[PDB]
Parts: sequence; C-alpha cells; structure tokens
Amino acid sequence: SNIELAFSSVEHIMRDVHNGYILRYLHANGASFFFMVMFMHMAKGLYYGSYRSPRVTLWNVGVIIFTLTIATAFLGYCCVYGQMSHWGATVITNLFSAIPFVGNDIVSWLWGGFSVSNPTIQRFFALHYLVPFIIAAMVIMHLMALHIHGSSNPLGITGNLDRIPMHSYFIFKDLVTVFLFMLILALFVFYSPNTLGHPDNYIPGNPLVTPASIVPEWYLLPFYAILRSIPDKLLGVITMFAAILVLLVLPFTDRSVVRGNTFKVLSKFFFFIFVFNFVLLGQIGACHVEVPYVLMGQIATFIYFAYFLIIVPVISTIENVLFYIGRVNK
Amino acid sequence: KVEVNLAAIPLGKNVVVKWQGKPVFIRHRTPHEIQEANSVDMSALKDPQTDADRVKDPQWLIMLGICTHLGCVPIGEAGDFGGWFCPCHGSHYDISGRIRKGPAPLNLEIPAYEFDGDKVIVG
Amino acid sequence: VTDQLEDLREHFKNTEEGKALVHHYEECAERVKIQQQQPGYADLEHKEDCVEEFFHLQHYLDTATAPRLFDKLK
Amino acid sequence: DIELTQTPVSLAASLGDRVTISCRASQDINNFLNWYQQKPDGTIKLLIYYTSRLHAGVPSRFSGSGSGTDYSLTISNLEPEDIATYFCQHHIKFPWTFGAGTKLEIK
Amino acid sequence: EVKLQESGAGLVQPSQSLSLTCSVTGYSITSGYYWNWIRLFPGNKLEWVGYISNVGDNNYNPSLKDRLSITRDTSKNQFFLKLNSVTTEDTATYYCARSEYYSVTGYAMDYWGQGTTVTVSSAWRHP
Amino acid sequence: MTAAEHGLHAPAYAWSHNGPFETFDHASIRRGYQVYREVCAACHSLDRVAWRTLVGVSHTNEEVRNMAEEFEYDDEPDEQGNPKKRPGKLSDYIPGPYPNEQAARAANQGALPPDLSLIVKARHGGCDYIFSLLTGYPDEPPAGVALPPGSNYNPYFPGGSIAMARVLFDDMVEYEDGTPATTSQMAKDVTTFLNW
Amino acid sequence: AWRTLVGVSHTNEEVRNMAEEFEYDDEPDEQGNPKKRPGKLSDYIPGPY
Ligand code: HEM
Ligand code: HEM
Ligand SMILES: C/C=C(C)/C=C/C=C/C(OC)[C@@H](C)[C@H](OC)[C@@H](C)CCc1oc2c(O)c(OC)cc(OC)c2c(=O)c1C
Ligand code: FES
Repeated sequence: SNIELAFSSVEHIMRDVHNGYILRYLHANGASFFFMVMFMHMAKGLYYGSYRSPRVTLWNVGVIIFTLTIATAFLGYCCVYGQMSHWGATVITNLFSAIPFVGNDIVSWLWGGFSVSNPTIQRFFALHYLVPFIIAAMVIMHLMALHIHGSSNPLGITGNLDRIPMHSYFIFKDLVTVFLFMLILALFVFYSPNTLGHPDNYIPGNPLVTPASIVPEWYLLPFYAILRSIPDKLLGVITMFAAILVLLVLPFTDRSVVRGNTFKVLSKFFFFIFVFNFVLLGQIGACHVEVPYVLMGQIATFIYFAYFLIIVPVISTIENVLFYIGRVNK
Repeated sequence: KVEVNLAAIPLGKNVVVKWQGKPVFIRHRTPHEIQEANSVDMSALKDPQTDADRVKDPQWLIMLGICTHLGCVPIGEAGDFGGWFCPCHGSHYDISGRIRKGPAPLNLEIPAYEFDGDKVIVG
Repeated sequence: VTDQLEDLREHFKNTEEGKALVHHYEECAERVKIQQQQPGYADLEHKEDCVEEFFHLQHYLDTATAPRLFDKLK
Repeated sequence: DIELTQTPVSLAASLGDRVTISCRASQDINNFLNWYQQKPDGTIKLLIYYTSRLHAGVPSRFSGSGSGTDYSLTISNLEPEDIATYFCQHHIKFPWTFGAGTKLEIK
Repeated sequence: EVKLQESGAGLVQPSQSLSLTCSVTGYSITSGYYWNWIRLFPGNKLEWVGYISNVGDNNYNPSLKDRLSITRDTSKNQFFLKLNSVTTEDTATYYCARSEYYSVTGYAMDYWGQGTTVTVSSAWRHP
Repeated sequence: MTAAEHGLHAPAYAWSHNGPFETFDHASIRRGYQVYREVCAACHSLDRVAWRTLVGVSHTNEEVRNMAEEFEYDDEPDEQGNPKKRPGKLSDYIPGPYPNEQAARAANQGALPPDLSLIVKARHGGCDYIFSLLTGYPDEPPAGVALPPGSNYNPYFPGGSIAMARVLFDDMVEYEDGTPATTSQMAKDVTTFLNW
Repeated sequence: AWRTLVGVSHTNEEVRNMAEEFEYDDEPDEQGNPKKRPGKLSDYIPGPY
C-alpha cells in the first residue's frame, strides 16, 4: 500500500503471481458487474413498488448498502495509484471542503497531510479492506427485513394464497442466471478485460499533472454529470448527494393505491423516461463541458429530481382517479 | 523552500515546480499578456482582484496550480480566457490566474515569495 | 524496397476521391500563404489553418490503406 | 524635488540607424524611470517602464538601460514612424518630474 | 480595452476656474489603480498635476496643490480637473492618464487621454 | 472540441493477434525487440520487463543470457564494504538509457520519453494508435500550423505537436531473419513487441 | 531524527547546527548529476559505516 510501491505491486500481481491477472481482472470487472446488477435490482424495486409499505425499512437499508458500495469501490480504485486513482482521491476527498468552516480541516485529516500522499493511500487500503465486511452485515439486516414480509411479485398484490418453497424451484432458477452471469463476466475477464476501465490508470499517479483525458468510472458518471451541471461548488456537491438521498422519498410521493407499474399506462411510460434520462446523464458525464452538453445535463438533472418529487405524485394521483371514474356509474 | 532560477525560463513559457507536494505555476509573461491582465474590470470577476494584488513583478506570475474547486491541476495555455483550463469540471482561469468561468469559487492562490536577483525563493 | 504504406497512400491519393480531397486541401493551402504575406498577420487573432482539410485527406487514406497494409507485411 | 536633463536636446538622424538619448537626474532614483512617446499628432504613448521593460505593442528595436542616475533609450532602425518627442519620468517619490524633451527629426 | 476621452472648455479667461472632464470606458475608476492629470507646456516641459485613486484619495503636485481639486463621479465613470484662478501660466494642453502600480516596478502611465488644449485668453467665445 | 485538439482517429489495422482464437505472432515479437534495442532504447526505458520473460517467447535461454550479460548492474559490496558491479542475469530487469528523470529531460529538450512497458494499454487505440503515430509523421505540417521550436507535427497525437521526431526510416535495421525492414514493417513489429 | 532532540535535550538552533555538520544526498540538479546537501531537522542521525 506504500505510495512508492502500490502501482508496481499491482503490476507484480499482473506479471509474477500465478493466475494473478485473472484475480485482478475478476476483481476490476466484477466491481463493474456488481454495479450493473445493483442498478437492475434497484430499477426492479422502482418499477414494482418494492419500496412501498410494508417494505420501507427493506428499501432504506438498501439505500445505505448502495452508498457503502460506492464508497468501497472508490477506495479500491485509489489503491491502484494510477493517474485516475490520484485525482479521483483528490477530487472526492475535496467534496468535504465544501462543508462550512470546518471543511478544509476534514480534508487534511482525511489526507493525513498536505495533499494525497503515502498516509492517504495506506489508510484507503485499510478502509477498503474493512467496508466490504460492513456491507456484509448490512446485507444480513437487508435479508432480515425481507424475511418478515417476504418478496413482492409482478402483480403487486398478495402472495399469500399461492406459495411454493425456495428449495428446488428458485434454487435451480437462480442457477440459470448465475451461469449466464458467469459466462458474460468470463467473456470480459478473458477476452476484453480493460474495456470497462480507463487507460490513464496504467500510468503511475503524478501529483503535478492532471490528464486532459480524466473521466470518472462509468458507474459514477450520472452522478458526476449532476454535480457538474451546477456552477457552484457547495450546491454542486449538495445536489449530487441529494440525487442519492431522494430515493428515500418514494414511499411518500407514490400516492397510488396499487403497488407497482404492471397495470399502469402512464407510470410505465414515465418510468422508462426516468431510465433513459439516467443513461443520458451518464453519456453527458462522459462528454466535455461544452455548449449543447451543459444545457442538456442541466435539463436531465431537473428531470431526474422532478420524477420523484413531481411526476410520480401527480401521475399516480391521476391514475387513481382514472381507475375510479372508469367503473363507477354515479 | 524551493529556489527557482528565473533566468532559465524563456519569454512566453510556463514552468511547473514542486513545493510541499503542491505544483507551483510560474509564467514569464509577455508585455501583451501583462496588459491583458491589468485591463479587466472587477465587475467581470466573481473573485475581484487586480493583477497587482496578485503579482509583485508584472513579468512573473507565481501561483499554486491547485484548482480551487476540487483540487485538480489546471492545464496551461488552454481555455477561453488565454490562461489555464481545469479538465476536471471545466474551470477557466485568465492570464492573471483569476477564475472567469466554472464552479471554482476563487482565483489561484498566491504563495509567499521573495526575489534574489536572477532567482525567486518560494515559501 | 519502397515502404508499403507510402506505396498504398500514393496509390490512393490518385483516385478520383483522393484527388478531390487533395484539391480541397490545396485550395486551403493557397488561401493561407496569401494571408501570411499581407500585413498584420503576426497580429490577427484569426489565423486560418488547414488541419481540417488535411484530416479529411488523411482520414480517407486511413480508411483505404488500413484494411490492406498488413496483407503486404510479414 | 528631482529634475531630469534630457540630452541630446532635439538631435536628428537618418532613415534607418541607431540613436542613443539619455536622462540624468539630480538625486539618485533606483531604476524607476519610464519613457514616453509624444507623436506629432499629440498622441502620447508609454514605451518603457523600470528602464528596460517594454510596454505592449512597442517594437523589439527599442532598448533601455542604465541605473542610479544615468539612463538610456536606444533604437535599431528609425523605419519610418519613430519621429516624435521622447520624454522620461521618475516615480521614486512625489512629485513625478519629466525630462526636458528630445525631438527626433529626419534629414 | 480601455479608453480615455477628454472634454471641457478649451478657453478660459484669467482669474477664472478651468474645468476638464476625463471620461473612461472599458474599465471602472473604482476598480483599479491611479487616475492622473498632467499638462504639456508649449516650451515642451511636461508637468504632473495630480491624481485621484480608486479609493478616492487625492495626491497633488505641491507646485499647484492649493488651487486644484480632482474629483470623480462613479456613476458616469469620469474624473475631473479644476484649476482655480488661472494665469497665462496655465496655458497648456492637458492630459488625463491611468497609472498602474506594481510593488517592484513602481508606477507607469499606460493609458492616455486624447489631449485637450486650453488657452488662458481674454477673448470672447460662444459657450 | 476541435479535431486538432482531439487528434486524428487511428484506423483499424488487421493485427494477427486480433480475434478471440489468435495468439501473438512470436516472430514479429522477436523482430520488434531488435527495433526496440537498436532504435527506441536510446530514449525509452522498459522498466517492468525482466530478461527471463523473453525466454521461450521470442528468444532462447542462451540468447537472453548473452543479452543480459552485456549490461552491468550493482552487486553486493565486497568483504571490505567497497561497492562493486556485476554482469546482468536473467532475474534482472531490462535497464533504461537514463539514470534519473532530470537526465532524461536534459537529453530531450526538456521532454520525458515515457516508459513503454505498458504504453499499449495506457493509450486509447492500443496497437492501432502506436503504429499510426510511428508511421504518421508528414514531411511538412498542414498550412497555417505554427509549430513550436523543437516540436514535431503528427496528426494522431492530441494537439498535433509532439516532442518525439520521426525515428523510423527504411532499412535502418538489418533484420536477423531476412525480412525487408521498411518503416511500416518495423512499426508493425515493435508495436507487436510492446503489446506483449 | 534530529528534530526529536529539540525541546528535549537541545534548542532548535543547536540541533540545526549539529545537523548541518553532516552531508546527505540531495535531489539531482537540472542536468541529472548527483549532488550533496547539509543536513536538516527532518533528517535522521547518520551512522559511521
Ligand atoms: C522506437 C521505434 C520508438 C517507439 C516505439 C516510440 C514510441 C513512443 C510512444 C508510444 C510515445 C508516447 C506518445 C504519447 O504520449 O501518446 C513516445 C514519446 C516520446 N518519445 Fe518515443 N519512441 C521511439 C523512439 C524514440 C527515440 C529514439 C527517442 C529519443 C530521440 C524518442 C523520444 C520520445 C520523446 C521525447 C517522447 C515524448 C513525446 C511528448 O511528450 O511530446 N522516442 N515514444
Ligand atoms: C449488496 C447488495 C444487495 C444484496 C445482496 C441484496 C439482496 C436481496 C435479495 C436476496 C432480495 C430478494 C430477491 C430479489 O428480490 O432480488 C432482495 C430484495 C430487495 N432488495 Fe436488495 N440487495 C442488495 C441491495 C439493494 C439495494 C441497493 C436496494 C435498493 C436501494 C435494495 C432493495 C431491495 C428491495 C426493495 C427488495 C424487495 C423486492 C421485492 O420483493 O419486490 N436491495 N435484495
Ligand atoms: C474514507 C472515504 C471517503 C473520504 C469517501 C467516500 C465517499 C464519497 C462518495 O460516495 C460515497 C463519492 C464516491 C461520490 O458519491 C457522491 C461519487 C458519486 C463520486 C462521483 C465523482 O467521481 C469522480 C471520479 O471517480 C473521478 O475519477 C477520475 C474524477 C472526478 O472528478 C473529475 C469525480 C467527480 O467529480 C465525482 C463527483
Ligand atoms: S477541480 Fe477544477 S473544475 Fe473541479
């Protein structure tokens, strides 16, 4: 973890350790696959109203796991100590400098000195090792809340009238997607191991030079775009954090009287507006701070927040009323 | 405490040197740049400073090359204002290194320094 | 022998499309050297270059030479 | 109160050759000596500050040297719009004082 | 780019007050440096008259210090010379100019007005 | 962003190692080493490559041993504590031309030639980019382009202005296996070697 | 390290004089040739061999 040795020690894993490149490429590509699947797990929850009562606690613990997983991957990314590592560590620790009065004190405390240095990378490795185990404990708390109410289902109604045991049916159904998941992860690890990363992180970190080609990891791009859209330091970092916390608001702003979007024409449509808006945010994040892009990012940012705070409450109310007047004859 | 030999720097060139782990920007400015710097109205600056508030000798721009947004190192001779561009979130600095556009709230900081003939001593 | 890439480039500069592209680059190059010999060039902040027209040429040549060059190499 | 003595006073030269004006002050100014250029049209410009530093726009063929109490303003060629009256001020203390002036004529 | 434009009476009678206005565009008086008046006599001897700073601090040549008052108007972005009880002495072309100040190189007047020629004459004009 | 600032998109050459079932061409690797030794090594280090990794890839156990022994490395001090040197062994890493960064900048107009151990993975475009850069120096820059003193023009480099001159010219290398050492052939070979 | 002596057994000034009596390796000059340096307070007390 020494800042002099970290990059070379990873090259040593790549070159000298038997099957070392397999371990490293599994880890790096697996982190990406971990996010792909997490987004799908979350999107599933969004679509089927899984965040609703009585599964609010389940959802809230999920949001904590997501924050922890994002922090864990950032800590790991820094451990390579390539160019993207150094400046990622610099930019992200600096998020806290936006805190009124005691912000630069937090940052120098996080760094362990004047800038991102040896103290910084050694403590980020120690922390990267720790947080996966806290995530494991939070997953247990997640499964505990899952167990008392059980899973929901695609119809959004009670499952109590027809259950089948986990064993056999869903054990072997899980196996189908486990192998498909492994197949695809294998295609990347063996045939295309660097396609999801950044070439600049094969350059040792340099405290005097920030590459013009710096781009965040792909799974952080939508959030990056949101921050970049606000031309103010403090409000940029507040709005970006709020883009994660606003997930907590959905049990209250979903006014509907039925769980999930399966039988909801307007909600289905706007859900996919949300998804593709999120992809756009990420494509904006990958782009230069230039004319059409800056405005598109600011509008996509608005659409992102408006979904939770405005569209869902308005549309779910309208759908409530439409369901009623379409059947009642007085 | 770093010593930099100013006699070694050519006319319109940037030099980057390390001091306390941070990059220190030094430009030998051209006469035209010096005028460009001291002919800008404060109303156009979110962090209002004259070029003279920021340099002791108009020929030598000496500043910490740390972007005041989130700490990236701005790229020299780039941007829309004839100075430095920060690739991280698109902050533009002018030829005095003041913030002209983007999320950075402040001008590039000036460290303490004195001259000793042909060499400046930063620290 | 003569370089295999230089060969294929020269060959493709002399197709109809390649001739059209060097023409447009040449018409740019003419326009530029005329601008340099008219006073106040070192003080114009609006100097035209021909990188764009050059890139179109080079792009065409790349597109034609790239799929073929290695069948000629060992 | 310091006073400067611009010598030579109003000396002329030809259509493209060097020339050396000077400024001498009564008291010792550091190097705080500027040189101005008043055109025949009354248009007045800055040429040199701190007795060596070129201002924006003033061509390479202008120099400027000296220290203590003796100073200079040298040219390469006079081609052709170098014809004007050249002054010099100090600014080490108030009040600022200029030289007697030095016209440049062409024979 | 900065521009200094001068206006005012090109002819005053002795024992009266000379008033010249220097209009600045492209840069505020309150923003920056020092704002000077100087005069050129026909005998070709330039004299520094005085300044007002961006703060509003005055500083005059002791030769003329008891007569003149250099004012400004922030709203319209212009400073003024007012030379009281004029003599045939005060027959000169007057210039307003900006000077910078860097702590190493000192002062230097870098932006100049057009020059307004004033004559102290007993003649009648048409105001 | 302007095309010049982006740099010219490198095209896709038909590398024999492209494709899921394709190994490197090891003869091209062998040749590429020679081009590295005779041209590139004068300015470019290769710090992460140990001599032993060549064995069974591009050279024999014997050939690599001879190559390593041509270089001196620091050894353990003698019985009395005075420093002493040593011929290279297979456990050693391929040595670089310069002793430190400052000496490397001095020999290159102030520019720093990157180590090439990872250069194929540390650039967008990979082999296509490296090859295209090496074969893409025009005899003259496009009209209007004012190049800094000491700089060279290359359309594939971002910003066009690169501190490495063209260094590959026809038949500057005598290939040990008889192959015509054209510039595009030599480029093809080092690039294959650098990917390995 | 020299600095740990300060405020313990010696003054800031005394330790500085003591450290400067020794030469330590410095960063290479502009041209890459090695060069030495008087000791500073950040340095560790040097050994005989
Ligand atoms: C030998 C055929 C050779 C190769 C191969 C080669 C490659 C190479 C690359 C890929 C780069 C990086 C460019 C980039 O940043 O995208 C690079 C850079 C420099 N080189 Fe080189 N180089 C080869 C040969 C030589 C030789 C013999 C010299 C020294 C005379 C030389 C020098 C340099 C320098 C200097 C650079 C820096 C470029 C810059 O920063 O602008 N190379 N090279
Ligand atoms: C490491 C991370 C996580 C693990 C291991 C995990 C695991 C599980 C498991 C096993 C289930 C049951 C099967 C399923 O519905 O897929 C479940 C359900 C659920 N999880 Fe997660 N989860 C994780 C993260 C999250 C996150 C990030 C969220 C949301 C922010 C979340 C929200 C939910 C919800 C709401 C359900 C119930 C879905 C329903 O039944 O309709 N989970 N999770
Ligand atoms: C001890 C642990 C500490 C101090 C920190 C943990 C907590 C922080 C986070 O969330 C938990 C944080 C990762 C954040 O979450 C809001 C992410 C969305 C970060 C998004 C992010 O990424 C970047 C990145 O990756 C880069 O790489 C090259 C470069 C970057 O600039 C150009 C950024 C960047 O500008 C942003 C906003
Ligand atoms: S760090 Fe420079 S703009 Fe964000």
